[PDB]
Amino acid sequence: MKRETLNLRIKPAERDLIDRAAKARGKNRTDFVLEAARAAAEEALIEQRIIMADPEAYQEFLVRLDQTPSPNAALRKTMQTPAPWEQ
Amino acid sequence: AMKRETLNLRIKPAERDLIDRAAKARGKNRTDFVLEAARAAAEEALIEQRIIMADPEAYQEFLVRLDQTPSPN
Amino acid sequence: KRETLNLRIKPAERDLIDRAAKARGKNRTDFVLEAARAAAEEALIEQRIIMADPEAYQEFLVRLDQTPSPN
Amino acid sequence: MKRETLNLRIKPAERDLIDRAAKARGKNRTDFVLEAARAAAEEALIEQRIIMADPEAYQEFLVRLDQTPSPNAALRKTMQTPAPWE
Amino acid sequence: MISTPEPLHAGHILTPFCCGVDSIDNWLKQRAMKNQTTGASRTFVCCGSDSNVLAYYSLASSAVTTNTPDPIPVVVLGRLAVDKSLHGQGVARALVRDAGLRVIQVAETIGIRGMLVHALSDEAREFFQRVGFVPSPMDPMMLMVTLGDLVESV
Amino acid sequence: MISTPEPLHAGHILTPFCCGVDSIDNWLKQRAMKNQTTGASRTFVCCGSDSNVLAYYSLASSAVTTNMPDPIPVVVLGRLAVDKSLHGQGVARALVRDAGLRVIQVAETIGIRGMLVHALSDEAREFFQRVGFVPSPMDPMMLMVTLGDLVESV
Ligand SMILES: CC(=O)SCCNC(=O)CCNC(=O)[C@H](O)C(C)(C)COP(=O)(O)OP(=O)(O)OC[C@H]1O[C@@H](n2cnc3c(N)ncnc32)[C@H](O)[C@@H]1OP(=O)(O)O
Ligand SMILES: CC(=O)SCCNC(=O)CCNC(=O)[C@H](O)C(C)(C)COP(=O)(O)OP(=O)(O)OC[C@H]1O[C@@H](n2cnc3c(N)ncnc32)[C@H](O)[C@@H]1OP(=O)(O)O
Ligand SMILES: [Cl-]
Repeated sequence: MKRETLNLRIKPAERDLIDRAAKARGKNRTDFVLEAARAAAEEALIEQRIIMADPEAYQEFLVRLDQTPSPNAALRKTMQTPAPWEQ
Repeated sequence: AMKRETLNLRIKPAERDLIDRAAKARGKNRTDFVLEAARAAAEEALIEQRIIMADPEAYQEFLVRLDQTPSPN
Repeated sequence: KRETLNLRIKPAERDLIDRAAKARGKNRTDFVLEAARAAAEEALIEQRIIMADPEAYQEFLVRLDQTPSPN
Repeated sequence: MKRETLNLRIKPAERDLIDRAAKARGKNRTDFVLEAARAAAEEALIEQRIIMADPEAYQEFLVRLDQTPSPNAALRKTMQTPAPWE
Repeated sequence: MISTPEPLHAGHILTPFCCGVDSIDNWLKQRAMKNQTTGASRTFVCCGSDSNVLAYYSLASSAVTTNTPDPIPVVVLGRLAVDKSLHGQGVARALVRDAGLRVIQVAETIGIRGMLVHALSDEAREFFQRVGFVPSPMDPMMLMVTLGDLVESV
Repeated sequence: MISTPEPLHAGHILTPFCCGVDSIDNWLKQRAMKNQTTGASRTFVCCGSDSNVLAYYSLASSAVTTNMPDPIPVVVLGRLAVDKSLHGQGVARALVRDAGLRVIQVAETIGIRGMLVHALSDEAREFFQRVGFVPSPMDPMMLMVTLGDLVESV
């Protein structure tokens, strides 16, 4: 659809191992690689124990943490709306 | 110059952007992030086929027997 | 133009890393730096959140599981 | 038994993160990096679920697997020596 | 009818869970129980009539710091998903509230200063903005609520 | 007196274990119980008077392949170590025998054809050769015993 080509430099032995694994899974080569990359990417992002900030971003972060508490309308609705399981 | 050997992916830009964020977080280039993820998934897929999914019942017996005390003769 | 980290390494230690890098399809430099990065993140989260106060950390874990009651 | 220099191309931000972690552990920079690499290397080697052989090495491996059973003296002594737990 | 969020255990039935994002369905079925036992993250589930998970989210402790100071402890809201059967009915928003109340009740123990979430798509960012998260200065796809805003929001 | 090798569980005391290789001591204390529960590997321990581990080894299922022929199932002998208190007395050799007898009793379930071990140093290679392992054609630091040699050895 709105798809770009990504051309990745790969050793032929590494390509052949992926083709064997895709075959074993009954998957197309592209789906095997993209599903593996998607799963690894969400894991890499979610499980960051240390989140590194550029110095300017870090001080703004600190400013927001210390700021006078002013919870937006959306957050107020989220935290005050009883859950479906509270009855 | 020797040849550069390529694996060609059609990727939705939102999927590419998620990999770039994950690679950044890991201090890896985009290529290495994708190839290392594919290598790890490929080894997993191949060991699971040959040893678990060729016979799931044989695999469970393997696990059971591995814990039992070895008693020669 | 190239920034270096300088290691004195016993050849037997270097040979073990080359075998491990080979097994992973990584170059030697990437294997060592990725291992150091992962260990560094672990060392820093363990200091600030567990080892600053181990007893506070266990209470954190206890309280996290308890059912939230706003009222 | 002698010491070799390894000079590794590193982004300064990556070097500074290692220095912070070494500091936190009361470790020298070199020990923090080498201990992390040693631990990761043993894990990488032991946890290999699929071990890939060069084709010539692979067929020799299969030849040895199929060969007439010929256990060496060391293996015979290992398997026939009763354990300290009797 | 959907149970109160409780910690995931081995008695919970995962196989039928479908939120419409394969990778998030797969993580529950393949990685969640392993994460729960190793203590990498803490996963909370809602169940229906037969101990079947209809919804889940994960929390983990993390810290923010700057380049070249003590890192700032945060709770990271990880994966969050609702069975398609329950979409459009405030369940996900109620899971975010559940997470927010956990963050409040634990915050003082190790000095949590807020809750972060990594938006994995423009859809997720829109959803997270829609229930009260705001973009962080670090990254527009990393959203946040301060502990101050959370406490005052109740 | 040293107990029969049994599967590692949470009741085993790990902290005092010292074999003289830091990384191998650390793995027992930091990673072994997590591995045991996730099923990454199976760890077996000998204990002394007070449920203190005096010795351990791990086994895991693996496969050898080339290039697409069917990979050969093998058992990998992982880390193996003895408390320094017990060195030079046949304990490690007895652990290798214990491993070999496990490999024999499980081999026909999934067609294990041998046992491999990755020598992590020249010292470990010497030790593994000294109890009957031989260099593989794949790697001189990757040693093996065939199931045939094992069965004939008993
Ligand atoms: C990114 C991470 O780390 S977690 C990943 C979470 N995102 C996913 O893609 C998971 C798959 N999807 C799902 O399971 C669900 O559709 C969710 C979690 C996105 C939403 O679940 P629902 O229970 O339908 O949301 P809920 O009914 O509580 O709606 C609350 C608000 O979110 C909005 N919302 C619901 N779905 C979406 C969506 N797909 N995109 C944007 N906003 C949404 C609602 O319109 C509502 O806003 P409003 O009150 O201003 O109208
Ligand atoms: C590579 C891996 O998977 S882990 C690496 C191996 N383990 C380690 O390095 C951990 C630290 N070391 C140890 O725990 C122990 O010293 C071990 C495991 C190497 C050996 O423990 P021990 O119980 O002393 O061995 P044991 O008494 O059973 O001796 C068996 C044989 O090995 C020999 N041996 C013992 N220690 C060593 C050694 N360090 N190097 C070489 N050969 C050795 C013995 O001489 C004997 O052979 P022999 O019949 O010719 O006399
Ligand atoms: Cl090709």
